[PDB]
Amino acid sequence: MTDRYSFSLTTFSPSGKLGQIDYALTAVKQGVTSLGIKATNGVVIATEKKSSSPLAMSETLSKVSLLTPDIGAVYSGMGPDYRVLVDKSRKVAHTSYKRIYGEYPPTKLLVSEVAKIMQEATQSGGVRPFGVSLLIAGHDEFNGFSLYQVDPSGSYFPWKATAIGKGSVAAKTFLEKRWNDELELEDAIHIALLTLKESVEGEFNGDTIELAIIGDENPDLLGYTGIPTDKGPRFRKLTSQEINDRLEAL
Amino acid sequence: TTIVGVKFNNGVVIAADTRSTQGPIVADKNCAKLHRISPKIWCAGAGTAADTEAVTQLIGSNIELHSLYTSREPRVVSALQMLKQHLFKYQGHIGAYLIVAGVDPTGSHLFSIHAHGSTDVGYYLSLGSGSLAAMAVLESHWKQDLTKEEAIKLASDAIQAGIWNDLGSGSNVDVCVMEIGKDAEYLRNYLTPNVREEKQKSYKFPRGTTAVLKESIVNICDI
Amino acid sequence: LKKGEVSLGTSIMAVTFKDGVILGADSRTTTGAYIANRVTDKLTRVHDKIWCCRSGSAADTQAIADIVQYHLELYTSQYGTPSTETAASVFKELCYENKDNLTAGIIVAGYDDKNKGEVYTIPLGGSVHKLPYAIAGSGSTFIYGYCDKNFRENMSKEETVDFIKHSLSQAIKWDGSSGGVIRMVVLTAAGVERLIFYPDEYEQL
Amino acid sequence: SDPSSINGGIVVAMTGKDCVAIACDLRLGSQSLGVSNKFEKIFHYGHVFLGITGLATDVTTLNEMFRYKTNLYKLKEERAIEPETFTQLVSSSLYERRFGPYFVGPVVAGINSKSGKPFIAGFDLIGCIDEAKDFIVSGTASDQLFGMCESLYEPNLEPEDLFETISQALLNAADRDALSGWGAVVYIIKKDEVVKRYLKMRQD
Amino acid sequence: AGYDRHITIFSPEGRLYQVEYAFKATNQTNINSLAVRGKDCTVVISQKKVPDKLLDPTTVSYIFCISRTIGMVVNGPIPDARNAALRAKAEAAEFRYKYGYDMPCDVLAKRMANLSQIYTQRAYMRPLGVILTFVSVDEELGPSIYKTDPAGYYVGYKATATGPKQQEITTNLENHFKKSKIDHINEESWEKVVEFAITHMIDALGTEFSKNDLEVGVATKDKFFTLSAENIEERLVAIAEQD
Amino acid sequence: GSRRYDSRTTIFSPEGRLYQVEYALESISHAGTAIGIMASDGIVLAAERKVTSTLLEQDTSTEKLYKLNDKIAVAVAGLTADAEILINTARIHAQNYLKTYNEDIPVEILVRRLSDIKQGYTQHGGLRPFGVSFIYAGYDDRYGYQLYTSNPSGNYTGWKAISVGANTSAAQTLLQMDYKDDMKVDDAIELALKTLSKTTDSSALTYDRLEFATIRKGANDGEVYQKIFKPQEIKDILVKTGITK
Amino acid sequence: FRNNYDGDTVTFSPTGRLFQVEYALEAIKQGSVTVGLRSNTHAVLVALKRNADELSSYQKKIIKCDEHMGLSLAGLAPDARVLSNYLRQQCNYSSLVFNRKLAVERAGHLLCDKAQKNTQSYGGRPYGVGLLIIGYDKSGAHLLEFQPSGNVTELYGTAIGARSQGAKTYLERTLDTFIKIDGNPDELIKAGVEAISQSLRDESLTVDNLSIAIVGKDTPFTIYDGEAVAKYI
Amino acid sequence: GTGYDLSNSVFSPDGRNFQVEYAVKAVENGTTSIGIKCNDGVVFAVEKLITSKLLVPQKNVKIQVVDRHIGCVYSGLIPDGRHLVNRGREEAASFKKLYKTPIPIPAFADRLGQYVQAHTLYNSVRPFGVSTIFGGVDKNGAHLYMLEPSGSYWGYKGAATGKGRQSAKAELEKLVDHHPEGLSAREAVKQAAKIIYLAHEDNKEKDFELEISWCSLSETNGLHKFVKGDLLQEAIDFAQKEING
Repeated sequence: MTDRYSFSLTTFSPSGKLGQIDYALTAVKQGVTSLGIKATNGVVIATEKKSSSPLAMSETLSKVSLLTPDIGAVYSGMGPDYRVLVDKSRKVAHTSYKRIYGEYPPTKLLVSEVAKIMQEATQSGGVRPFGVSLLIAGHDEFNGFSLYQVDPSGSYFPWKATAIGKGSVAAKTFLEKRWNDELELEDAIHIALLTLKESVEGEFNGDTIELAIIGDENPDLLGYTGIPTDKGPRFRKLTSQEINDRLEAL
Repeated sequence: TTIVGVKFNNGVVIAADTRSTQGPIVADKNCAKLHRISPKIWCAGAGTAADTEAVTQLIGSNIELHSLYTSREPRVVSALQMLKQHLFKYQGHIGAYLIVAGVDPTGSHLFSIHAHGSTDVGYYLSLGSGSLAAMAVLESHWKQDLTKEEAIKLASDAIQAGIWNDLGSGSNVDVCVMEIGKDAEYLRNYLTPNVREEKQKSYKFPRGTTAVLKESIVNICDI
Repeated sequence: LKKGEVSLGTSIMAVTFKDGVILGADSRTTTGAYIANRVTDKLTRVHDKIWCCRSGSAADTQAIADIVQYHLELYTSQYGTPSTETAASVFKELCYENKDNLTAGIIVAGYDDKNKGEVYTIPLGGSVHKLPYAIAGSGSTFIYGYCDKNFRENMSKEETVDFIKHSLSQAIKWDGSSGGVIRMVVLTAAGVERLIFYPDEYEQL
Repeated sequence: SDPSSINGGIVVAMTGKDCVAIACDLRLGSQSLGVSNKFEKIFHYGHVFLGITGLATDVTTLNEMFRYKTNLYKLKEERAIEPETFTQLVSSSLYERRFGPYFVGPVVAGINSKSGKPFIAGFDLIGCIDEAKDFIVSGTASDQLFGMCESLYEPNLEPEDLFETISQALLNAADRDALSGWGAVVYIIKKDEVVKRYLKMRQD
Repeated sequence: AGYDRHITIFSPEGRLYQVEYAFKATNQTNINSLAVRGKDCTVVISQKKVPDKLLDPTTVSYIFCISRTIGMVVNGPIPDARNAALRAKAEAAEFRYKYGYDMPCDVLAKRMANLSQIYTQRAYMRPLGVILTFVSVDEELGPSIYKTDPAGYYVGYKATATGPKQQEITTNLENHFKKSKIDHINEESWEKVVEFAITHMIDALGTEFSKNDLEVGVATKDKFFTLSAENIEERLVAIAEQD
Repeated sequence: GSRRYDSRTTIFSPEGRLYQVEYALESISHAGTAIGIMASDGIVLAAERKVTSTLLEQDTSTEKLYKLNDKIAVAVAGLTADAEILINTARIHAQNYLKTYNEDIPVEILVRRLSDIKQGYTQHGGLRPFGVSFIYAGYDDRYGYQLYTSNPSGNYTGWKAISVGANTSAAQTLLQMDYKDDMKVDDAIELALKTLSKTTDSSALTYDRLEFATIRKGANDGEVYQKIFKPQEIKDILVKTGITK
Repeated sequence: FRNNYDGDTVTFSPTGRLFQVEYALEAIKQGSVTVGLRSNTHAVLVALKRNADELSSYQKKIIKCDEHMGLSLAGLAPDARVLSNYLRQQCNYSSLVFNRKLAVERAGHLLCDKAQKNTQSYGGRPYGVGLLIIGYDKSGAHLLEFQPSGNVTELYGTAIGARSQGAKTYLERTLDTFIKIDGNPDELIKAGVEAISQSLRDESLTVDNLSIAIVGKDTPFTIYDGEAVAKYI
Repeated sequence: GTGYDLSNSVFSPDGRNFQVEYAVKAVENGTTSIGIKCNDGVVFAVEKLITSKLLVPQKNVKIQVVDRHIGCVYSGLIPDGRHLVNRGREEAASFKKLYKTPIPIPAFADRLGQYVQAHTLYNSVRPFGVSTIFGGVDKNGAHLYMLEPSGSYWGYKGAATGKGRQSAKAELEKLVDHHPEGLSAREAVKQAAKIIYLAHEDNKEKDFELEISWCSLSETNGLHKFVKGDLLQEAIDFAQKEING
């Protein structure tokens, strides 16, 4: 006889601060380096895949997930929180914008559902916030290319470049200098790889590096070369071999 | 309509005609009867227009949700089972006669589904109003050592038999080749073989016989 | 029923002999008078040693057997391997509880090594009845005399295949909702043998 | 009484070049007795026009549902809905109301204001999606109306010429009915000016 | 709130006490385990200690057969091990009916993970401390070894070990793998894989095992079986005559 | 024990205040400033965008300015995250009056539904209250322009000029002097900006540390046009009033 | 410390039992004293009823639960009502469903489960009232002791209430005598009065105080209250 | 203190919470039960303490049936023990209806097992203070299992719980080893009586009544019966020849 509990696990403090949220801000800091660059001409997201036994593999791990075909997401914070959140987020996006619509969700609108979920878990006791902050990078035809940031509270903000994970401020500061105005998507990949090189040390391989762009949708990414019937992915992960070429080219 | 599915030793062809009728009068020369579920699981549907399309989108959604969840290809047998459990709950209220086809890493497959709730596995299957005339062609000319060119060519012949002898069928024929080895080909309007119901010509209207009681203008606006 | 006319071969049996049980059926679905399927599976696996022969209406039977497959996958996993009689109970529950909307005539046929083969017949209404052999479908009535004299406790494997091969080929000959290949499933300690005989073969023998 | 033919109504839509046109009667009846010469069966939310014919109680309840859906969506996305998006929104709402006992024939009309296409699309009692762009008809006299449109209509027309077509096509189909008198309106739509022309026609 | 010693929430150090202590005791059954993959097969070798002679060994298992093809090794305390086994076996059975297809190692893994992370938030319900090693010989990707930990974390392996002598086993495995530069043993026939595994175990825990001290389960194409005592004895015998 | 995890912080104090409520009032003073000026010709809304990077974009000026309806908009002082939950429920509240009676919602009602909900959470459910204040800008033809504010205690009041956020007191003191019974929108635009410059917790003032909207009568319809000025359109206006610096 | 293990009912302590169970047990004794005795053909309960005042009067605490079944309480009146209501529903169902008069053994086990269940919550509580449940069915007369802990023992004589032991030792003496007085309503009543007096040491034995209840071989559940116990004193 | 003396809602560094530790104790303050597995059966035996002369024999027995072939005996707290068998009975009855079979002994063990595990992952649901030894004969053979407060179970050849658990197991492993398993069901009753005797020395302050039962394939024919009459008296007598403590 149980399920009578609903007293909150997130309370106000005497500085009007929120206890769990302070705790969770650390969790993000103890993560690994992930970045985003919007080139206007696309979006590039990259992270370090790292793993917790030498016998494990990080080639068979993933830290970018497809949320819907044309949108991919990445995080800094704790692995468990990220997996349950991605699943719930994938569920609402299908149900409410492809059974009520048929066009894949505009990006910002998808951000608002992820944000609502995370805040909902903060209001209500017997659940606690998710301990993670996302950069959800997408494309939509009526927005163009987009980049959003979701904070662990549930708060959002747009950015045209940002960085998260260890040495967050300093990584972001580096982007400001190396990239101004509008430059290419290609060129921004070259930059993103360098920026990710300076954060990390002791791994430099393309089997521990994952870089993906949202920047093209080919029949090759459509799974059929016939006449289109849906938009299909605009998400594309660049190969371990592909990553390796570009490190040499810095 | 006439919907068919034909197995070859390298892939599967489904095909359909795209004519929607209200009486003998042709409402639509084009509406897809071939619906995409995932890039390589295509489904043909016959019967009542509204029902086949809606069910196919619900399943279509649940399968894509599945594919992302497992980080693996979707199986044809998942789509099959979702379809069966949906018909069963609603006890026949869904009136979808479906031909579900797919290619996976497990091989090429061909099944059909009645609204009545029974599924079958076949080497070739057909459904529709053109079902009798087409299934006749397909059983006779199907052979061992079937190939791509032979499977398209047979598939054209099928739809055509149903056009000719069911005169509620007609209009363009859309074909979809799904190969295990190479990226599937949706062939919109692969044949353009029949036309619109009868016209006699029409001509300009004199303005001493068309009169206006009053008129205004107005404008579209959005805040 | 569920919706419309779905019909199957309507002649199934399971027969016991020296090594186990052989179950046989003919395979053919028709939807009205249109031949929905030449060759199908009416010999349905619900466990590796426990199969069934399905009769009644094709749709109804398929929903019900799906559910069976689900309960015994779970029974096996938690509570260990099930009896023919146990498989038979799940069938019965469904048939009885849904007699007012579905019609399912099931012969549940199983091989065990510690009680030999067992044959359990499930009525349309849902009941559990033990026999040394059963015939069901509605063409079972014309071979009732045949089956009852030429069934014997203890026979060879070749010979049981003749008895079942002879029985059903007569049923398919008088019956009009039957045809296509003959399937059999031999559940023995020699494994699971699946037998197929094609139209030309059973007619002749 | 009748399922949808208590008050009657018929609706016609046509395609042209950077214009479409959508036209309706103004009848409301109570059985075969025509009661009113005004009843507007076409509504619009911005540059998407929705005509729904059939029983008036059912056209009204739907019209308020789509107004709601569109308003709240407009508010979130900070822009209007598109013809193409609205057709999706309609299919699903209607498939939700197939199980309910509605008796409607919607037809969707608009011009895309950043893709630059005329757009018309159709819907039925069952609520199935009809992709065609030539003419789509719906209502009581839909049978007479297809016969007429299919001969009278000719592809790709300037607004003036689209007017002559739609007007006469409706007027002559309507004259073989008593459930489609009591006045009529025609709307000629471009995405930056709309002309409303009232016609003068028969009643009982 | 104001509590973290009676309920479970985020730490400000960031290392959650309940998750850490769950990492720690699991070893209260006196187990050490590994699983490796062969080219065609996946073998588990696992310790057994019998603490009484009022106990039969043959009801003592740490491998539970989920389906027909899927195996699971639980390293934990046995009331918690079994609790997970009951839940896993039904979810597997439910999936198989619904989707027409036998459950993936990774999907089982992921689903139990997401649930444990849910119980970690819950303030009225505790998380199981179980470490679950899901193995099979899938034909849609070959041999697979996927390990979960109670946190909600799971990741793919080349071979794995669990127990306090995790490091020692790790080294034995790292050495072999560096040398061949392969992430599997390519030995045709399962047999030669089981024996090799057994050698490396004898090195790590540094003791010779008996039939009643190992329990060996092997996963094969489309079928999973645990190996018997008499067979286990054949393995120990045959390596005594290589030197 | 279930109640042996409870702390009951949702109850009245020995001072008769509600702990969690008082803490929410604090929150609002650490978030940006929001100012509402109602004139009888328009309503001018500003809300202050704090922490502005150059890699934060300036193509968005809807992220604390939200249209709740096509005649009602708010400026948020608080979190994006608290607000969003209530914002969706407001928008819905709009559609209900609209569908039933076929006309625009009154402001005074719509405000009450939000406040009652805030009030609800601290009475019952064991919940936290939302840490958010809204300044409501809306129009009716029964009252002209109306301007309200609601705050974390579930108390709401009407104002004809109001400030919320950091340095509320100081802004208000300046507001009280420069206010005059006579109004125009363009006069109100100058007024807002003069004040905004003097309340910033950073030297001078720049256009990007502002978010802006005006409510004028018509500009593409008969009346009641809400225009949300984007960052660059704000930049132009800071020169126009003559606060070029 | 103390407040840990009183303030929760879904706890246990190092002794092998929670403190709340020790207090509930104490509470039975805080009841007024009542004895129960049987020879296994008839069963009698003899009970000393106290009333608060000279200006109060006696209210019932021997409860007909059926015309063949009853109970006496000792302990908490509020709780006793809750339990009595339960036993009464239970008696009724037993008659309707099985044609049974209900054995004590079956009733006790069912009362146990409910009690257990309310220690499986916060804001449920043990009853803290004990009952001597008697009835005459087909295995004869029966006397049970129910405790709100869930301990069910059938005893041939017993007592609950303050100074249980006084009657209990008298009962262990007179045992062999009473069990061979079989078939007598009047000999057993006389015994009950004699018994209850070995409990007493700070209370008076008076007509109006005392109350007798019987069920037995040829007696359906009949109570002697007030006046009608004078002739057994 | 550590906070886990009154919570089941969190993880403890002993691998298990203190309140589960407290329930184990309660098992040790009950009165001795054993279980003897045989080559054709199983034997159950229990000590019931006699304190008072008022008790009646074999109606206050702590041996309870489930079905008609499954024997359950426990040591520790009485209310927890009755609750436990009462749940087992419902779930067994559910099994019997659903699969039309008698329950397996390994199946019954799980059915209890999940219910006992469930109230250790929940703070609001009280652990069992009983250890229950159970088994019977079934269609897989005969089986003896014993279930702990933990949710721990394993298959036994002999099993014990209660005050004299140590002493009893010591005598039992010796006899079970010296024989193949404690020979046949008849032999085992005399041995069982001797264990109940030896065990009484750990309790020799109060008297006992020896109460024995069986379910044996070859000497009760698939049913559970209590062992009584001539045979029970005979067994006490046999014990009093050899042991004379």
